[PDB]
Amino acid sequence: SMYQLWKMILQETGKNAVPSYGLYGCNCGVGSRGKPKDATDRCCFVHKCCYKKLTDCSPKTDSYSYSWKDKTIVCGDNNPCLQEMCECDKAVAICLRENLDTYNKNYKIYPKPLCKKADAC
Repeated sequence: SMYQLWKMILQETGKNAVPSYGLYGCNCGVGSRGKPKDATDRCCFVHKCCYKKLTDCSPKTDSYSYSWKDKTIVCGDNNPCLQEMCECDKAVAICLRENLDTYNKNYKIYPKPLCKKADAC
């Protein structure tokens, strides 16, 4: 569930998801996709295709089980679909986090006509 992914991204990067990423680059948005503007933008792009794998559980509201093994996210729980979901989320939080030094305030609230054709998943 977004709230989970939201907690995840927080303890990971130390930032508020929606605010700093919710509208970032060309992919991060809600119903947006196109050639990624950078490391972070790509992250979102990939986090999208990943979610496109769970055809038996909604990543929006379905809450999966996970923990934090000393500063590290660790899914492992019941069901399988919840897992893919939980695993995608962790790959996003670690992505967005690996490129903090690349976050660009100019993408924070990126227009749209400023984008291009989205890459194929």
